Amino acid sequence: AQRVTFRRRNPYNTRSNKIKVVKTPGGILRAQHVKKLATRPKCGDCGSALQGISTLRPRQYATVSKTHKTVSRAYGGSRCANCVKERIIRAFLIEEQKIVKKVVKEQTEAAK
Amino acid sequence: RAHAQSKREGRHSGYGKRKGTREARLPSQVVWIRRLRVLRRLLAKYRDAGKIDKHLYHVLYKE
Amino acid sequence: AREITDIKQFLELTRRADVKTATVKINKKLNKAGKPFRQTKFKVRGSSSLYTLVINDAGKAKKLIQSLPPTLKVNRL
Amino acid sequence: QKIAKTFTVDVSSPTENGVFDPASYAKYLIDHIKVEGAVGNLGNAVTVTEDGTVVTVVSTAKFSGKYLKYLTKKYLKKNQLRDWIRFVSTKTNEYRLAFYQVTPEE
Amino acid sequence: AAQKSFRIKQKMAKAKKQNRPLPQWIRLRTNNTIRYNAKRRNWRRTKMNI
RNA sequence: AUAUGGAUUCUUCACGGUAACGUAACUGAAUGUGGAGACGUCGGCGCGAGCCCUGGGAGGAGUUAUCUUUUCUUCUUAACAGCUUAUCACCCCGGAAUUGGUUUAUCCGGAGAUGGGGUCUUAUGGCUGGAAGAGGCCAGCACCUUUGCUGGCUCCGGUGCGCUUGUGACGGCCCGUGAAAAUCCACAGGAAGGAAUAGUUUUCAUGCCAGGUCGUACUGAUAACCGCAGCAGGUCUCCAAGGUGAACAGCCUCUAGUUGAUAGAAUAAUGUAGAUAAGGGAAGUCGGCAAAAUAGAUCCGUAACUUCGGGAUAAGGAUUGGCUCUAAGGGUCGGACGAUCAACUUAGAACUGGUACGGACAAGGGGAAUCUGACUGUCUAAUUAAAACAUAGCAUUGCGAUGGUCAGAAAGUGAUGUUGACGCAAU
RNA sequence: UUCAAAUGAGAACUUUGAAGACUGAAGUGGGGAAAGGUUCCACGUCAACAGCAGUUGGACGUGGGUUAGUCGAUCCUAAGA
Ligand SMILES: [Mg+2]
Ligand SMILES: [Mg+2]
Ligand SMILES: [Mg+2]
Ligand SMILES: [Mg+2]
Ligand SMILES: [Mg+2]
Ligand SMILES: [Mg+2]
Ligand SMILES: [Mg+2]
Ligand SMILES: [Mg+2]
Ligand SMILES: [Mg+2]
Ligand SMILES: [Mg+2]
Ligand SMILES: [Mg+2]
Ligand SMILES: [Mg+2]
Ligand SMILES: [Mg+2]
Ligand SMILES: [Mg+2]
Ligand SMILES: [Mg+2]
Ligand SMILES: [Mg+2]
Ligand SMILES: [Mg+2]
Ligand SMILES: [Mg+2]
Ligand SMILES: [Mg+2]
Ligand SMILES: [Zn+2]
Repeated sequence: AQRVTFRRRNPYNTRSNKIKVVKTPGGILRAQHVKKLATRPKCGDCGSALQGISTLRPRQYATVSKTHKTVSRAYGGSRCANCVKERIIRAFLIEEQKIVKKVVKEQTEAAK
Repeated sequence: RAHAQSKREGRHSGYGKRKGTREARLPSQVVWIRRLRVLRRLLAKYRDAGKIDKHLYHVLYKE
Repeated sequence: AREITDIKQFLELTRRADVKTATVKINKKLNKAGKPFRQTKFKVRGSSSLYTLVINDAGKAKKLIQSLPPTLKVNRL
Repeated sequence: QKIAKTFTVDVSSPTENGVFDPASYAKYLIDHIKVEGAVGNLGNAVTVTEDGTVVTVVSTAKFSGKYLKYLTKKYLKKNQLRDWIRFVSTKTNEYRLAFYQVTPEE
Repeated sequence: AAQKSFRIKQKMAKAKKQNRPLPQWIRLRTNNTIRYNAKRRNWRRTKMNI
């Protein structure tokens, strides 16, 4: 039955003007402005959410330690484990194929 | 409170008291969701307890 | 505000350089919905945070009050 | 379960001023305290005693200070003392009868 | 408006300080021809137009 | 700006886990890369918060002619911090037809399902600190005191297709696929720098200093704005209780807020606004104009025509109160069932009042045809809402960029054009 | 809309108490945006204004009142200039 008001001078229901109702130690209801929820960081190769990375607004990442923003692996953070594995496999196999093709081309030049 | 107690006992629920449609008073989709959840809960309980096997469970799930 | 549970850590906090004031608060509570008992909260006022140590033993609380440093300004009750 | 609860009422001020009857009040409580929905069913459950200044009700079956206050106010209304005497609580389960604020006539 | 600019607030302050009747000692001066404030402004009669 | 503690190093720039990955830390210049900022609408389902409803107990108030263990009311917990908490997603083992798992909604699996064990995001919730010392509800002190002061309680539960709102995983839709930038972080790379009786690390903790300028009252409207006014007009948005009832409808109520608009005395005619009427039932009138009749919900039943989607609530019939019962529809735990808990839907049967039972409120009149415009939509603000305009579909014409259709006084000028015949332009 | 008291030279219209009603949470409630600019509040006070009245007032006279590292502007860019 207790009705509430905006605590700021914006009277419209915009994306930055969202409120929730909270009961205070004074025994009354009051509005409380809620910030926009954070979005999980995404992988650079597949676009999926990154496991083990904290979910914060972009300015808030400057306030936390390096543990909350990385994982202990190559490309930890920016890329996910499956994509890192796939690019490792691709790198090794393509380098081996390049060596094979160079040897084959040298043999073909010699025989031709 | 007295009127609510009478309604819980079953009074004042006749055709002369109904003013919305049957769907408006109680959604048939809500009824179906309750019933199907009950059936799936029972089938899962029987399969996990071992009272039925998985092939019979699959057939009864489809039915 | 932070809660501390290590007694040695509490003593180090009381002897920290920036620490000047502490508060002793007494509460009357019930243990497992039984007989009344006495709870003592020691609150050390740091520069950034206020540290609270909660002791449910009256004798240990009295011993800790006796063991508090003398230059620390203690506000009782 | 059935732990005995004791409620005390202090009628000393109206009794000394001579507008109250502790024996009549105790008899009214005996006659009108309900157990399991009926009056006169106080068999080995509720005991009401009085000694001229204190009325004691010891109960083991669903008795509350709110009910005791309700019955005392009913008795006060029946004796037409509702506008002058009220039922106050001093501590838990101990109560008294007090006169309302009266200015001297002068 | 509540959230106003300083230029507007300064003009409002000047108008507030101008809002007054004549001092009584003006009327006692020799050869005084000023008998009332002919430029008096009220909030519900003439709008300031910014 | 900086110091101490912590951490790391004689294997210099950490260890652990098969892995997903974890942590109090654990150097990093040029350059490149990635992410966040950063995004439509609708529908159902899940979860949270506030509100709604309700029980025991401790206080206060009201009623008490009769009755009511009664009716109302207080019993609260912010930002921030620590631990913990999840749908989705991912990792290890394993190798599936008698195909299995599974949502309200039918998708997934040898590109590795079911199953067992784990990892992570912390929306969100719980415990504790903040914090009872606050706030709330009561009782008791002396007084001309414009002055002071003491005691108690503030606890434990329950419920749901409930309302509002936030959010998650989804599904539907498009010839519509539904912002940018400041800013922040991370990765790749390793120019370099750095220890033995001594170094490193200010992305770990603690300690020190600072944060300027302008706005901030109040109304926001049947009297603070505009309409020459203290004008029945106009003017964007947030919060939102109980009953009846499908319902933010109508009617009544709690919190809060008003009681404003020149008044008094009589009750003629004529009016403005609202009603009733014997018998007949459109005989009135240019014309059924206006009123009346209908109306909610349940059941039976429903024609021509048709683009097969509709027509349709077609039409035409029966019922509706109260009371006392009966039957059906579930959850949580245990090994044919038992214990316990709880909600509102439907159907049926007796009895009973009646001149009335959607008892006020609320709320389609229906049908047979003709002309006309396909439909939804739009305009003459202040006399015309239509057959007028638009529309989708159809058709014709111009143009391959040194171009078509247009613009500019001119220009090293411009629109289509971030365009290219499935396009643009003119009809 | 009504009764009583107070104030006042004067009360249908001011104040307090006692009553009857209304808005009925899509309000006649609690806040704001645009706009207004002191209308906010106190004291004093009735010539003119409040289409009656007036001791009352958004009227008249004299003053008081708007405090930010965290709410906004300030910064960024949008169609555009
Ligand atoms: Mg419904
Ligand atoms: Mg359906
Ligand atoms: Mg303000
Ligand atoms: Mg305001
Ligand atoms: Mg105006
Ligand atoms: Mg004008
Ligand atoms: Mg007639
Ligand atoms: Mg005729
Ligand atoms: Mg005729
Ligand atoms: Mg028809
Ligand atoms: Mg048309
Ligand atoms: Mg017109
Ligand atoms: Mg017209
Ligand atoms: Mg046309
Ligand atoms: Mg009304
Ligand atoms: Mg009303
Ligand atoms: Mg006048
Ligand atoms: Mg005023
Ligand atoms: Mg003034
Ligand atoms: Zn990836």
